[PDB]
Amino acid sequence: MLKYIIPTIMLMPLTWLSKNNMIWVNSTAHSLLISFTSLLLMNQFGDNSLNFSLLFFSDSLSTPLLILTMWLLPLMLMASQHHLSKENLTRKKLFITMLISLQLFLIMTFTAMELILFYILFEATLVPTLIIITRWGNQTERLNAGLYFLFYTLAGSLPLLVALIYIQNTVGSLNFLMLQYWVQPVHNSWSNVFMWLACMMAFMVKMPLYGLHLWLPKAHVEAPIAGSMVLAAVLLKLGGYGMLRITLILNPMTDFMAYPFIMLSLWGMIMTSSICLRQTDLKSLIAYSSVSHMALVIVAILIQTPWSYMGATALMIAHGLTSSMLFCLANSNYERIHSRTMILARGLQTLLPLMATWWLLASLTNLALPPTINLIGELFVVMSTFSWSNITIILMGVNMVITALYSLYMLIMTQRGKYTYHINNISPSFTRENALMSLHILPLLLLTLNPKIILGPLY
Amino acid sequence: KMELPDYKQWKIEGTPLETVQEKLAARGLRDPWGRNEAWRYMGGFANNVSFVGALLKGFKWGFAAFVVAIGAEYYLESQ
Amino acid sequence: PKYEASRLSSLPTTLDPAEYDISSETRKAQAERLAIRSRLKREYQLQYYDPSRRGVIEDPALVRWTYARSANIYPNFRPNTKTSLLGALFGIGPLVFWYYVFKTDRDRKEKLIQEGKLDRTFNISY
Amino acid sequence: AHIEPRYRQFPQLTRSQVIQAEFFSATMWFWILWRFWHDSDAVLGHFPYPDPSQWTDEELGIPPDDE
Amino acid sequence: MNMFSSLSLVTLLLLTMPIMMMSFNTYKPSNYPLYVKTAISYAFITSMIPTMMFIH
Amino acid sequence: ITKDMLPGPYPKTPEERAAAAKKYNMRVEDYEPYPDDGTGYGDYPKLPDRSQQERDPWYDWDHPDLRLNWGEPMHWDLDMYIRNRVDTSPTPVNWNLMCKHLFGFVAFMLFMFWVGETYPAYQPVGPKQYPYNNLYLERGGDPNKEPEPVVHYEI
Amino acid sequence: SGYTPEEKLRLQQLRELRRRWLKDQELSPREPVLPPVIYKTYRHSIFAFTHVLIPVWIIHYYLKYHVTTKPYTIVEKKPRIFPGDTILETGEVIPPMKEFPDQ
Amino acid sequence: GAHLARRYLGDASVEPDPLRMPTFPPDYGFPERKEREMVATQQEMNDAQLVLQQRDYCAHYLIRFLKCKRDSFPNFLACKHERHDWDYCEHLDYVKRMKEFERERRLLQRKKRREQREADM
Amino acid sequence: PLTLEGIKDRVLYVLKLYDKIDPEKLSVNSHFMKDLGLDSLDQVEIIMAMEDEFGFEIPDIDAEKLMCPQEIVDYIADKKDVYE
Amino acid sequence: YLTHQQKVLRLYKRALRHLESWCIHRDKYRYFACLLRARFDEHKNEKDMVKATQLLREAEEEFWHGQHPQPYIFPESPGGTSYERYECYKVPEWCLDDWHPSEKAMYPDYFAKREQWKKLRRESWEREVKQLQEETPVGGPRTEALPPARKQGDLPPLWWHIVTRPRERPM
Ligand SMILES: CCCCCCCCCCCCO[C@@H]1O[C@H](CO)[C@@H](O[C@H]2O[C@H](CO)[C@@H](O)[C@H](O)[C@H]2O)[C@H](O)[C@H]1O
Ligand SMILES: CCCCCCCCCCCCO[C@@H]1O[C@H](CO)[C@@H](O[C@H]2O[C@H](CO)[C@@H](O)[C@H](O)[C@H]2O)[C@H](O)[C@H]1O
Ligand SMILES: CCCCCCCCCCCCO[C@@H]1O[C@H](CO)[C@@H](O[C@H]2O[C@H](CO)[C@@H](O)[C@H](O)[C@H]2O)[C@H](O)[C@H]1O
Ligand SMILES: CCCCCCCCCCCCO[C@@H]1O[C@H](CO)[C@@H](O[C@H]2O[C@H](CO)[C@@H](O)[C@H](O)[C@H]2O)[C@H](O)[C@H]1O
Ligand SMILES: CCCCCCCCCCCCO[C@@H]1O[C@H](CO)[C@@H](O[C@H]2O[C@H](CO)[C@@H](O)[C@H](O)[C@H]2O)[C@H](O)[C@H]1O
Ligand SMILES: *C(=O)CCCCCCCCCCCCC
Repeated sequence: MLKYIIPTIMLMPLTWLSKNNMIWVNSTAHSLLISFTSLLLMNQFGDNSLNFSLLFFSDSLSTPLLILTMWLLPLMLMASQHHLSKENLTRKKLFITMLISLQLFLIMTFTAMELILFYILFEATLVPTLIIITRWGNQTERLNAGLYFLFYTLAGSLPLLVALIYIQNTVGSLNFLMLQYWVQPVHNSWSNVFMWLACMMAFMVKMPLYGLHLWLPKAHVEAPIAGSMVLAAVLLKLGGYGMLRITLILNPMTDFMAYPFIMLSLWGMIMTSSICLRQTDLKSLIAYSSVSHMALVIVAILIQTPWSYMGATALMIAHGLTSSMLFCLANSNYERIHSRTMILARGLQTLLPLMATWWLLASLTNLALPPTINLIGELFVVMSTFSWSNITIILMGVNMVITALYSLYMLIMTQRGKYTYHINNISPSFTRENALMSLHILPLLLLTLNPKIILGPLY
Repeated sequence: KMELPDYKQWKIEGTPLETVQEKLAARGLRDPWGRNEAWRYMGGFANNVSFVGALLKGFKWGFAAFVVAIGAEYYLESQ
Repeated sequence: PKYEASRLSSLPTTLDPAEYDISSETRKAQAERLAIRSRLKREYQLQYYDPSRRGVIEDPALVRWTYARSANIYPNFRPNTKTSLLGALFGIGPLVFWYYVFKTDRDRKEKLIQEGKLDRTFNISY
Repeated sequence: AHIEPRYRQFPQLTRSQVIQAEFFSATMWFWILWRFWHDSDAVLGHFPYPDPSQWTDEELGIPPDDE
Repeated sequence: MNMFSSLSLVTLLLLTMPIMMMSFNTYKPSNYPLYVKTAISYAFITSMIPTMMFIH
Repeated sequence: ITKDMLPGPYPKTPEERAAAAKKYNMRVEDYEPYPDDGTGYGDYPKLPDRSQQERDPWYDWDHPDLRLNWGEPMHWDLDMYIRNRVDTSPTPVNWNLMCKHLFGFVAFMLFMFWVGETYPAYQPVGPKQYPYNNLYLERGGDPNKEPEPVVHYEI
Repeated sequence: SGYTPEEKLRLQQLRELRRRWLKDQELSPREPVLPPVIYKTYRHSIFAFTHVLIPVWIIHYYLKYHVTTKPYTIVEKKPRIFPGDTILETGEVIPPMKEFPDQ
Repeated sequence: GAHLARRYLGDASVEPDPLRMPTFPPDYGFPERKEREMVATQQEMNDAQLVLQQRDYCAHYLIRFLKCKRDSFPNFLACKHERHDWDYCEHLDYVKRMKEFERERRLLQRKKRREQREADM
Repeated sequence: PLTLEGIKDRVLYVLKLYDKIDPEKLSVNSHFMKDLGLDSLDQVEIIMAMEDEFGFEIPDIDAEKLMCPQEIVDYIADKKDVYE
Repeated sequence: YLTHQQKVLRLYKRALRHLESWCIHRDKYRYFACLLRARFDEHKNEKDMVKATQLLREAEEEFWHGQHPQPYIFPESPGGTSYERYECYKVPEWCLDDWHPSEKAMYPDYFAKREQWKKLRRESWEREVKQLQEETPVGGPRTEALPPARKQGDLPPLWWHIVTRPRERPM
């Protein structure tokens, strides 16, 4: 992985040694080059994973997450350079360095072979993310969003540290390849119940699990655009990625330990989908929509079937591109009217025709129109949970209905109707904004042509 | 630019608006907007077909074209 | 037959007994309400028609609404009988209901499989 | 245009619309008459419907009561 | 089989072509509606060939 | 927008009530908060629970699509009462009577369908007859076994 | 229930302005200033060549040399065989049916 | 029509059951009863690919009609006589079913009438 | 494609087929009450006849103010963007 | 808000439109419209306000009973089939300010005349604001009514968005 870690590190000196007016041009160009080289990770074999060294490995789960991670960095830079135009040079460079260090921690997190190395990098992501929200967020509530984000995570992550260290003493190793061969069954007992909870609660907060989700709408409403993009596209998937790995060593206890969390997710998805119908804040609506989408991922990971694990991987990738695109769409309005209220600016299709097309495609992916990978992943989970229990099709089906209702409510409210009379600063869409939207949707729709590369190791 | 037909030609006499004028006159009442509706009862609008007549549109020629056809079919049926 | 108003079908204004009876006190209130409306309309129009204004006319009414619908709720929330009873009847009850629905269904199906009575002849995708 | 609007008067018509309308109306009535002359069975039934009460007990194989 | 399966697929491909042209590869806004109508008419003709083979 | 122009806690004294009414651009006699349960309404006014569809369409609204004026207090559930959602307009038929007639019609149909299923219509004919042991082989019967011979006679 | 003297005057003043604004929406003669049967058959022959012939060549090549070279990609319902038919491949003749009774 | 009023509104013990008929032996009151003759063989109906519901005692007329249709293409107004012959064979097949219903009814009536003779005695 | 004179021509045409109005006294400026002797119930019927004529609704608040043929012409012209 | 006379005349207009929805045919409508007029004429000269208000309330109850459940609506009226049909084509005039120079170059004459209107709007603004200030009661405006221009060369205060509003058929 050094062929990705080192060039990522080199982006830091490139930014700092760039001419004053070239920090955005240079960092975007070379972060796009790194993204290009990340396709070499697609050398995945049918039986064995791609095991580089004693530290890093890549398989069909981490590969799409890595390619999404390295793709987001250039997008985040394009999305951030407008509202940062008045910032002084040193602070712009510092902002870019936080984004680069986040990519460094993320690519290492997804390929770490040892679970304690995964833990340290999984926690290292907190620092740059917290700094981005609290330093470059816009409103007073960003300080409280930083604290809720920090302490929710640590509240669950510290028990995980104790459980992982305990596992290493008992088993002798935390190397994931070794755990595949040395794993032993977990027998029922109160000690193993809390070991299960310690192993999983940290990842549940990251998803976030319904009930532990209140930090997420706070973080999004206060975060800058790049903060929201990485939070929604990638950081939430750390929890799903961690669960997909740690569940290996929790069988068969997961058979009954899963039940309370499946009920929270199955009912939570309906509650959070219905909440989206009444949200007044556009960023808060999209943040609540992610909770509904990740409720599916939690259920898929917990029921532990080949179809559900493939659906989870497709859903995690599809949601990342879609949710990030929705934030970028909402932000483009915000940079004009400087408000997040959904009802403030209406009928925008009359004033920004092409931008209204991006809104349509993002909405269509959000409600999982076939054959988008949003639908492929969601359909696979529905197929697998029906076999788990036929009754679940009622909840899954109802959630499909509510999801279409709130996705199109968002589209109809902002794009259709009559434009607000007194809003007269809706300037035409910039090339930067249109390119930013197209760099989300185009890769998303292309992936429909070759879904196998985002279906994970169970494919 | 547009030419409006003379307004004096609109008279209720000889139309069902005259029947209303007699039914109202019995009660002491009178209808002041009668001539405003008279165009709908005169001219090319004076006489419209009944429902049966609307269905039988084209029956006369469809019948003649049919009497010939069966007549021709019978003639060939004897050759 | 009198009109029977409902939550989703308001009483027609023309059938409201209040409207036809207008006292001087009521007419005073109606004038006072029109004074507020006119004052706000002028304050809006002097910005709306300003030729040099490019941007959004901030509406404190809209700001108050979005603020109330989120930020102002917890500070004015009190845990009494009503809040806990609603809080527990719709925040933990559904989870219990679904747990028993799904646990009962899965236990029934697990028993059938273990006796070989559930038909899974062609079932090799899960 | 070729057809100008009128006020309170029957509209101006073209020959083409009137003749084409009459052709397809007479075409319909010829088609119904022609089809009926040949395929009245499609309307009135294709085969006779027997009256079961007119079937003897010999052919139905009903034995006499004293048996 | 070679004529049946080929014509049955050209009907569907023919319908997509006005959509693809609208990516400005060859753009004729002057009478796009006439273009779309013409494509439907040709698709109708080419679909009647496999229909006739089925009826036969 | 200052803190004094934002929603606050439930108004306890008449002086606070007068301040709330002025803050929300309402007459003090018209202003009325939600009940001081623990539901978190604060001092936000409780306005009539009416659809925006019920509002006069001819008046020159500042927001003609919403039928709102700039500065006027928004109903707590304004987003539910937009013209695309819940309508509360008066109806030509009483709400209770509509529910009776709709329910009665559906209930009667369901009953009659049960009757029709219990006493079905059919023609006076015996079963349709098929050759070769009621098409035993065609229907998928096992060739090796022997079906019971189905025999149909002339009549 | 009529206009007041000041309502009449304002309405008249806005009327004059509104009609002058509408008149100014008419385009001048030069606007827009733009930057610098056998025909029927020809236009229909070229449409058939590029929208039917070329696609059918592409599809036929695709089906003949790429799709039908793989098993079970194009599967046909086998032809119906009736009594008295002759099979082309083998030359076999299907027998006629048992003789019908009168009816 | 009429038969449904008798069963649902009148005596139903003397009325045929469409779902259980016949309930009397096919040789009851029928000395030497002949079997129905199938003209088309199983292989002929299998190769003609007849829909299973069409593989009845009139299948030979349907096979002959289907062959004519293919041979007469594109003339789709031909094969009228072949089609009618199949239609007529199906009409007689239906009339036979009508007789089985009437036979069952009269045997049910004869039986109940015989029980009263026994019930009276 | 209405014109200012066209609207006036039809507004007077309708009023000349109204039996309560003398067709010779009627002019564009005739006040319906002061000059033609009609009442407020008559005025409602006139406005309804103008809505039928031009096929669009004049709301009551606006309709109650149209007290002469010229005012109706000005209202219709303004509503339909007629400037010539 | 509405006087007694206003309420009666609105009821008369409303009743006739619903009556017409029932009658459909013109000769039938003319007959029953004259009977309905004669019912309003029976109490035209009723001078007792309490008696008159009683008649109005009962008439409104009688209207509600006999109203058409599906009255005719003019197509462009609120609730009509063409209501707001053309809103999507109504683009505000300020959008032209954001046009690219190559786009404006295609309409040199229109955009020259647009500059004059913007010039007229700029020069008139201060007088409109001044006039509104000096004619508004101390407490604030009591009604939404606006004044005309008083001097030659002055434009009526707050005219731009009325005068330059989109055309009713903007395309
Ligand atoms: C004993 C071991 C020590 C190892 C040290 C190895 C590196 C030593 C580097 C010394 C030269 C640094 O040069 C110094 O830094 C920057 C970066 O070029 C220069 O100037 C810089 O200005 C701006 C941003 O700062 C940019 O246009 C660009 O980055 C550069 O031109 C300074 O004008 C120069 O004074
Ligand atoms: C479930 C596992 C994770 C649980 C983690 C929970 C630990 C606490 C995390 C957030 C810590 C934030 O620290 C503090 O929290 C309280 C409320 O919680 C905030 O308090 C906020 O709400 C209170 C009342 O509700 C106000 O009086 C206060 O003005 C406001 O700041 C503080 O502003 C914040 O400084
Ligand atoms: C969101 C929160 C989710 C919380 C989920 C809570 C899960 C609850 C799991 C209950 C099962 C716990 O694990 C269970 O504990 C009991 C002791 O009580 C253990 O019992 C063990 O010790 C007892 C001592 O009395 C013996 O009698 C018993 O024979 C032995 O099995 C079981 O070995 C184990 O099956
Ligand atoms: C994967 C299969 C892809 C097959 C690729 C085949 C490539 C053939 C390139 C042909 C390019 C035609 O490009 C497109 O054709 C239409 C019709 O012909 C033309 O359109 C023009 O002709 C039509 C005729 O009905 C009229 O609407 C009008 O005269 C005009 O629009 C334009 O020229 C262009 O819009
Ligand atoms: C071919 C179609 C076949 C299916 C036809 C089905 C029609 C069946 C309709 C059943 C529903 C009838 O429902 C019934 O209506 C009448 C009429 O108001 C109501 O009758 C009652 O309400 C009215 C109105 O308030 C009052 O005058 C009085 O209280 C009473 O008459 C009953 O309260 C209701 O129960
Ligand atoms: C005799 O074959 C009757 C055929 C069906 C008649 C349907 C007409 C309407 C309902 C009457 C059916 C009788 C139900 C017992």
